[PDB]
Amino acid sequence: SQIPRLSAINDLHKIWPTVEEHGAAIIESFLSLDIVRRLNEEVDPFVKIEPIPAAKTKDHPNHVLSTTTRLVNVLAPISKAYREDVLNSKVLHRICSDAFHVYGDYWVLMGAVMELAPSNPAQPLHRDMRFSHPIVEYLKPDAPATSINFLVALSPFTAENGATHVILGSHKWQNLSNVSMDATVRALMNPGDALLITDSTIHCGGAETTGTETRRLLTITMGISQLTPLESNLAVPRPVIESLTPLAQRLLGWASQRSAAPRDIGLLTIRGNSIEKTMNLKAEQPL
Ligand SMILES: CN1C(=O)c2ccccc2NC(=O)[C@H]1Cc1ccccc1
Ligand SMILES: O=C(O)CCC(=O)C(=O)O
Ligand SMILES: [Fe+3]
Repeated sequence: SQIPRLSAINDLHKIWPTVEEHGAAIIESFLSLDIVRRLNEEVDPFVKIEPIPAAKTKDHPNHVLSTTTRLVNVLAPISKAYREDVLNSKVLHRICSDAFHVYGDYWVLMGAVMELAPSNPAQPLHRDMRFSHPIVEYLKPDAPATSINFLVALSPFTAENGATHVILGSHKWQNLSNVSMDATVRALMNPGDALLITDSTIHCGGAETTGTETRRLLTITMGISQLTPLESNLAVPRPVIESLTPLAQRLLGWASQRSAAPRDIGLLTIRGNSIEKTMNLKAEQPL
């Protein structure tokens, strides 16, 4: 029983309901091949100079990822394609406003390119967020998902090169005795396709068995604005921020945020006024 594959345009309204039901879905052509090309070109060197996740020079080493994983986040200052095309993706936002309407505004918890070296082993089956947001474990099991993860293929995902594994329905599992690779299916994707899961979906990167291919993805963890992002844009240069749309600015923490509470008093406000209003933050200004 395989992962449901949906069209990004034809099937748009069906994507989140599918994920909310089965815990994963494949969005075909989530990003056009042109945007994939530009993303790749724009991140390439930063991937090449990224060290091992737990590198001794980092003051927040990542000990969980394998030393053959490279992860580069805070993509806005690196990539025009990301901060213009990806952050304003209309598919991304209809899915996110579908999934999060119960909670209110959403933003990027983390936008990151992961490239896995040849023969990178499968990851352990996991739920995301358990090394950053322990509060999530304390949610009632039927609480609506507070973050979701777009795993976007920047190169081909094949069974042989390590395409991600998911366990269908595992986002509703409380008893974990059922957990094992036996229960998984694969996300077979062309570049630009995206695998979409929730923070409860049990999944892992697969084993790279060709010993040659280098697999690369863009993982966009979108979450309610009530949860703190894994990454900071505080250091992104103001001229970059002001080149963006207001929507993009909000997604990066450069705007105030709102809950869905009918009388919402808002998040990250300043004496009752927004960040952008207070700071007179320009938008969509070219560089
Ligand atoms: C540790 N870890 C990340 O680094 C990560 C990377 C990209 C996007 C999300 C993300 N979030 C996480 O919670 C996890 C995923 C994980 C990976 C291997 C083993 C166990 C868990
Ligand atoms: O490598 C993959 O395909 C998935 C990686 C993943 O799920 C994670 O890093 O949390
Ligand atoms: Fe993961």
